[PDB]
Amino acid sequence: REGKEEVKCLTSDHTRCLYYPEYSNPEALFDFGFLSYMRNFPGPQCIESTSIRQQDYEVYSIYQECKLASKTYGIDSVLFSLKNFLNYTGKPVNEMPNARAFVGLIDPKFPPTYPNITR
Amino acid sequence: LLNKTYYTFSLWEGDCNITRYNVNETVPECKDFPHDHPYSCRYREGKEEVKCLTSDHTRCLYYPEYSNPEALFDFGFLSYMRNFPGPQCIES
Amino acid sequence: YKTPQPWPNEGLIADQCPLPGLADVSFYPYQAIWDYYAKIENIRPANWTSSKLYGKARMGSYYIPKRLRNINNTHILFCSDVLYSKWYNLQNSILQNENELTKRLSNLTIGNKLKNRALPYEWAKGGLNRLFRNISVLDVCSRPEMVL
Ligand SMILES: *[C@@H]1O[C@H](CO)[C@@H](O[C@@H]2O[C@H](CO)[C@@H](O[C@@H]3O[C@H](CO[C@H]4O[C@H](CO)[C@@H](O)[C@H](O)[C@@H]4O)[C@@H](O)[C@H](O[C@H]4O[C@H](CO)[C@@H](O)[C@H](O)[C@@H]4O)[C@@H]3O)[C@H](O)[C@H]2NC(C)=O)[C@H](O)[C@H]1NC(C)=O
Ligand SMILES: *[C@@H]1O[C@H](CO)[C@@H](O[C@@H]2O[C@H](CO)[C@@H](O)[C@H](O)[C@H]2NC(C)=O)[C@H](O)[C@H]1NC(C)=O
Ligand SMILES: *[C@@H]1O[C@H](CO)[C@@H](O)[C@H](O)[C@H]1NC(C)=O
Ligand SMILES: *[C@@H]1O[C@H](CO)[C@@H](O)[C@H](O)[C@H]1NC(C)=O
Ligand SMILES: *[C@@H]1O[C@H](CO)[C@@H](O)[C@H](O)[C@H]1NC(C)=O
Ligand SMILES: *[C@@H]1O[C@H](CO)[C@@H](O)[C@H](O)[C@H]1NC(C)=O
Repeated sequence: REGKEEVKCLTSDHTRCLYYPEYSNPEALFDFGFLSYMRNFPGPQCIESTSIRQQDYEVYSIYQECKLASKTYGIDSVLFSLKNFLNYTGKPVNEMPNARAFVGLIDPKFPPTYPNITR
Repeated sequence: LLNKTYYTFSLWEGDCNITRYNVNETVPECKDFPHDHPYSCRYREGKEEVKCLTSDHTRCLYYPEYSNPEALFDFGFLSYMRNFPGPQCIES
Repeated sequence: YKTPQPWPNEGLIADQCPLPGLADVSFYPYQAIWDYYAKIENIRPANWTSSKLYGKARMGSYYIPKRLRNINNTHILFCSDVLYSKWYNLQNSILQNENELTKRLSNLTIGNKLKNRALPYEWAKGGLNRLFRNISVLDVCSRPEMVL
């Protein structure tokens, strides 16, 4: 803890001015948290628990949906409809990197309507 | 081979009439209390010296005229970006 | 979800992720959470405050954009492999993993919905981590979306 938020600018040019932050910025010790987690050395530890959500969840699998739905409406129509459903948010999800492939929707209909596309 | 004009950007002591104690007067930016990177507003040390007390003259000790702060090898590059205030000497 | 419940806070206070060093190049391997990090600037324009742009989150912490927290969102999807349990060893051949996943996704599923037997017990009662695994605390610096 070090003083209040400060802005100091004694120069005539106001484009560039000095800023003193409220808290310290020890960028030199950038490995504090990772080494602190392994309990290599003793030190302060602060843990607080906060609740955000309640009740149970439900999860559906699209692979089983493909297998089951392809039996009674063919394969082209089901694949096309599920691709359209998977590209709801305006960006494809499969193209997204695996480590960051998370996105939500606003009231979609599942399963979608399968068109009777003739071959 | 192509400059028609020569400029110098150095932090060595004795340039631009800058000493190790006049910095407060030289730079308005560090006029405020330093309370900041260690390189912010931060030498000359004796004459050239050769000291060799050992009998073998093949290897002998050398004391340079100026300091050699090889530990801080990123001073100039960080100084150019104006990350922190400090001495600046330019001559044309 | 059973009912909408988005992220209430404006700034994530997590220090398990190593911060970028003094050097321009990162000595440590890249961490994803740096995409939501507020950079400290030694030179600032006139009347610059975090309340104007960066909200109430204190500088040096992580700020969460507005699109990642919506009252009106109701469904989440993810086509990822990172949630799989201990029985999805990567060193094993792709054929073995495919066969095992195909075998597992038939016993566990009824219709098209997953039985509670597979989901983690934290998500719903009666879980046993048959298909998915738990979420660790170190799994926050490379997958911020999942934890958020
Ligand atoms: C080979 O040739 C090239 C081309 O000439 C050289 O590159 C030039 O190098 C010089 C030396 O650094 C540069 O000149 C510097 O410009 C700085 C910026 O000045 C701007 O500041 C105001 C306010 O922001 C702007 O509005 C305006 O556009 C100015 O251009 C100056 O800050 C430098 O010092 C000046 O200020 C100090 C006080 O802080 C005074 O003491 C100095 O005397 C000086 O007035 C400096 O002048 C220049 O920009 C470079 N480019 C060009 C195109 O000229 C190479 O360096 C050279 N190679 C060598 C010498 O090895
Ligand atoms: C995943 O989390 C669950 C609970 O969230 C863990 O189940 C607990 O396991 C310990 C011992 O391993 C028991 O003492 C608890 O009673 C269990 N909690 C229950 C039954 O609700 C489970 O061990 C975790 N698995 C891993 C691999 O971390
Ligand atoms: C995904 O949807 C977007 C709508 O924003 C569209 O522009 C794009 O072409 C679609 N991609 C497909 C259908 O592969
Ligand atoms: C210091 O200033 C004087 C006059 O102001 C000048 O003659 C002299 O060259 C300067 N010293 C240096 C190292 O530039
Ligand atoms: C969220 O949904 C509500 C529903 O009425 C809507 O008014 C609002 O504009 C939506 N916000 C966004 C960002 O889509
Ligand atoms: C499913 O797995 C359980 C144990 O996990 C096993 O007892 C059972 O025979 C398997 N098959 C069915 C159809 O339940």
